[PDB]
Amino acid sequence: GPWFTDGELDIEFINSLLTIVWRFISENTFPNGFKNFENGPKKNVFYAPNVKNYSTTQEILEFITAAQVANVELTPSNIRSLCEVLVYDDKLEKVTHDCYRVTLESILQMNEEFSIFNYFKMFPASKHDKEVVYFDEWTI
Amino acid sequence: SEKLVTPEDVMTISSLEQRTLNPDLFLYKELVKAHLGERAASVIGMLVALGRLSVRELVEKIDGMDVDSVKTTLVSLTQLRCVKYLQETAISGKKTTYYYYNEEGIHILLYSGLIIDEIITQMRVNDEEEHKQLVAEIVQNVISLGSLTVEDYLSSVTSDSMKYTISSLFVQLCEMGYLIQISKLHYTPIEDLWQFLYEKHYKNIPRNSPLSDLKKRSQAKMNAKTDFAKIINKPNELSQILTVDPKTSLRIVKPTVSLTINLDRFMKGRRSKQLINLAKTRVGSVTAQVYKIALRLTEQKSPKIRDPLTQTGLLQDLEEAKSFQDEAELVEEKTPGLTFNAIDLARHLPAELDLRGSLLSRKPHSASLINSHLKILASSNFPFLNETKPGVYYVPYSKLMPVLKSSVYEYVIASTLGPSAMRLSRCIRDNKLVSEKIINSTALMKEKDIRSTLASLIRYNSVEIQEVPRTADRSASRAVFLFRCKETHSYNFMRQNLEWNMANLLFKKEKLKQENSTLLKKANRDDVKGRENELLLPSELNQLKMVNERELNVFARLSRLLSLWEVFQM
Amino acid sequence: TTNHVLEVFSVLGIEAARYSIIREINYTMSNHGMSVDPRHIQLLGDVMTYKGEVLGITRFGLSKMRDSVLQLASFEKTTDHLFDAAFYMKKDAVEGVS
Amino acid sequence: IFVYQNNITPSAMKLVPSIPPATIETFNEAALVVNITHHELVPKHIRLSSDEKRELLKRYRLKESQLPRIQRADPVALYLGLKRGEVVKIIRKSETSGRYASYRICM
Amino acid sequence: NYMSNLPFGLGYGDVGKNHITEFPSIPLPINGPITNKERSLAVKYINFGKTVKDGPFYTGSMTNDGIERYSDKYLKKRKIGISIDDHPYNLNLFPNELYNVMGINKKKLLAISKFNNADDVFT
RNA sequence: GCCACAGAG
DNA sequence: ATTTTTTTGCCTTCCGAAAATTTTG
DNA sequence: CAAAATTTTCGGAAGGCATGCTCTGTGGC
Ligand SMILES: CCC[C@@H](C)[C@H]1CC[C@H]2[C@@H]3[C@H](O)C[C@@H]4C[C@H](O)CC[C@]4(C)[C@H]3C[C@H](O)[C@]12C
Repeated sequence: GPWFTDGELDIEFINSLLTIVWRFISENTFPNGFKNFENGPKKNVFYAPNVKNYSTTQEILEFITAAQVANVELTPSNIRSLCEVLVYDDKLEKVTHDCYRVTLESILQMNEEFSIFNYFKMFPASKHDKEVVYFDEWTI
Repeated sequence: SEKLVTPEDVMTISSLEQRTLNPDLFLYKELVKAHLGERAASVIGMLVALGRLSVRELVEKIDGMDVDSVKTTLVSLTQLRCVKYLQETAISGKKTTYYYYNEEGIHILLYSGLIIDEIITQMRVNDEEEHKQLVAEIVQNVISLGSLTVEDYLSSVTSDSMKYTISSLFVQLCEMGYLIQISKLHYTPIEDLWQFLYEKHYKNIPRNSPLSDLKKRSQAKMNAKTDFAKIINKPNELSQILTVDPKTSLRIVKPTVSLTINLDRFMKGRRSKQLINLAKTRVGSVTAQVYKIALRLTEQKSPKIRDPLTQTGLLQDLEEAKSFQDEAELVEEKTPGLTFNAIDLARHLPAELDLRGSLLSRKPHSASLINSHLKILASSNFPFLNETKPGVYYVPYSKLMPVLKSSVYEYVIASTLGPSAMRLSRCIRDNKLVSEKIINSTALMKEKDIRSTLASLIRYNSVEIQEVPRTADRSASRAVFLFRCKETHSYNFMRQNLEWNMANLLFKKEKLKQENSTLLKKANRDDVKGRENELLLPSELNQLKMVNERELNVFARLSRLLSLWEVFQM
Repeated sequence: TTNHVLEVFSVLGIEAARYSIIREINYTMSNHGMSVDPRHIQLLGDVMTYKGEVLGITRFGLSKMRDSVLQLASFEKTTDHLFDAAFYMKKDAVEGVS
Repeated sequence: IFVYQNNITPSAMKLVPSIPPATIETFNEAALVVNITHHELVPKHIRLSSDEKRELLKRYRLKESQLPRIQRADPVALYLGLKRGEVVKIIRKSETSGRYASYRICM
Repeated sequence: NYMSNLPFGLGYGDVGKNHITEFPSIPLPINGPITNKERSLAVKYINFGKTVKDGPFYTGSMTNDGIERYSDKYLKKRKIGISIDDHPYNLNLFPNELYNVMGINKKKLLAISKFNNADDVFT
């Protein structure tokens, strides 16, 4: 693939390409896109279950060919592999072979009661606090 | 601490002495010592450490406590349902009572305020202050006294209308499953009960049967299984509420029955809350409200968190394991009170909920929109709902709880060790056994990042190294190391880690209260309460404020751990 | 009869094994004219045959006859005995001479 | 008392403690051709009752774990059918003194 | 020499120290600020613990001078404590060997603590 | 200091 | 990068392999 | 009845110990 730069990976190229593919899929899988989530949590809307909100591999390949930001030709295996990297990050999900759809958690990650899933909304504890809980403790 | 830290400081400011304790023993002893006294803590600790013990063995194993003190603290523990017992007679005719420890009472002590808040929330009495306060006080009295009778509770109330409202609230608690009838079932162990039933139904089969030994064992265990199910399902049949119309034709629970808190129903509610929180991150917010209404409607008749037959040691047969799986899958679906439709959910939606514009079809509590929400719930990647027939839905717990466990565990890893750790863990879990090169090819990030991240993941049993030796002696240089992800080891280790964290937090809080005991005793007086700013020094006031804030933060962090620990109890 | 002692122990019991030990040791001493008083031989036989079986005067016999740790460690296989005592957490009452 | 002829399977040796109040003793016909208690090497074993055992323990002022032990499955113990905790008095004949009494406890 | 060869990634100036920290550095996200619902939940914990601690079932830890003065008269008694054997036990829930430490045929009163909606915790 | 042999009764 | 040994006996524990026995179909 | 699981028996190898108890010298690393 084109990711091999001087014998190793080029992580900046990976991040930019994954961001633009996730951007495209999120535009397709939602009615109005991120602006639909921009105004507030309650005014947002979602597609009906019969709507084909999933994005296939060919549409993604055509979009990344038209964008010409990679500057290198892309095989469908390569775009499939990087979308597999995306679903490994739990940014999107696969509902059918060669079919993907952005999850809502990755949408909320960009921008009440405690839950583990919205951990980014939680603030770090103040210093000089004795009763603070560490995951690394009991095994250090 | 950039400078050198002496072992004095390591021992006195860190938790090194608490890292050598078993998390179960540490948590149970800390909870019992916090709520009950030190003698009960010693008894519970010895019961956890040595297993089952008689009263004589508890006397001879604990120094400084005689038979009267042991019996008194055993009575105190038994009233709060913290100790199970079994009275057995040997062949020689001697009768011995062996006392166990049961996690039910300790979890009741651990979940107490969460239980009270759940009772307050789940019967929509938040609008009415009198009903809310009465429900809170009766639940607190039930938990603090372990089990109580309605007649004894009402003997302390003099107003007739107040007595009627208390009886009505007790009936309302009983009908929705939160208060049940206590019995010797809740004090007898599950393993001993199944052993007794199996032995009885094995000796019931007469001699000289034509059928073989395996068939005899299977028949005896099937009869014991149905008898065990009938025995366990006894307190859920509302036999203690059947006393109707003594006068003026109202339904009241009997004044000669002992009611107690039901932990299984509370854990069902906690499971429903966890599933709601999981669904909030996949399918919308209005869809989450519909899922919440559907789960709260079918919460009481949902299957139990842990099937007790799995705790009888019967899982040593593969056929029994798959039979348990099949029975759970059948009972999650064909229970009459579990299936629901859009019309059933339409009668329980709140007035503020609209559903009108939440759906866009193409690129007033209507049944079609509710059905669309249930469809997008059932069509999501996570199996939130399954459709036996078009238009009817049920919650597939046996196929949803592993997904909830995996998601919670993965997001704990993502929040602690970083998102790259979550990516590596999911890459290893996707394709089961992989090498480093295959990881680098499938997961596009740097090889040294792969190695450091998996080395970090190894320490918490997240990733297990499979060594493939290529020589006669398994040298590390000549061998090749693959990586696999084992779910059970990781879940067990994370459960133990969170349990130890809860125990350490409780220990820290107890130490702080013990070292500020003088100020806390001065402040916790009837006259001083409500007049703290006048009868106390400003330094004492600041110390009291700091101590109370620290205690509040401790209990909030304990609640947040409990929201993160019960998932691995499922 | 048999000069072999464990054979007599298996056939006739421990109490005949004790006579076999005493008689065989006495015969061996008397052939060379050493003239030892047989009360010492009786004591040796009783020590070999007081735990219900013929143990034998060896490190495996002492591992079963003596429950002390320091006595067995000072005799033979010190490391194994000390590590076994540490692992099994046995309590050594200081009553022995060693 | 069960007397088999050639051999007994190991699966039946673990089935003998099946009855709680009763006990089963298995013997071999080859092992019963000659009596072992009539051998000149084997002295006189006499099992003691509970009262006699208590009297012995009171006379020597000791707990039952401090007595010399005799195993079960020992040939003489199998012959007399000693159970666990029973004390047998043994009449030894030594040429030095004459007849003297020793005691053993079944274990 | 056993102290010469190094792995390819490492360098000579990076090894030889072995300073493994004893204090953890990976916190869980539960350490955020408290909220109103969490504060009510925490004071519910505190009130329940106070109720159990002062209840009849405590079994505590394992200047009353002998001299008598006139000031001993007109002195209030501390508090008439409810003991272990002053509770209406359901005898079917207990083993028979624990009966003699309970009150089989003595005075029984059921101590009831009323829930306090107001927050007793001072800030 | 560690090994190595050499002797004495 | 061809290639000696340099006492003799006794003892327990382990660990596949094969045999013996029971247990499922 | 014979296929499959469980248990026992039987070897060869792998470990370990012993190969006195004290005492007096030298020679080389
Ligand atoms: C080819 C030589 C085999 C030989 C070394 C085997 C075969 C016969 C075996 C003896 C018999 O089993 C009878 C006795 C059984 C006791 O338990 C231990 C001692 C005992 C005398 C045995 C010792 C040893 O085991 C023998 C002699």
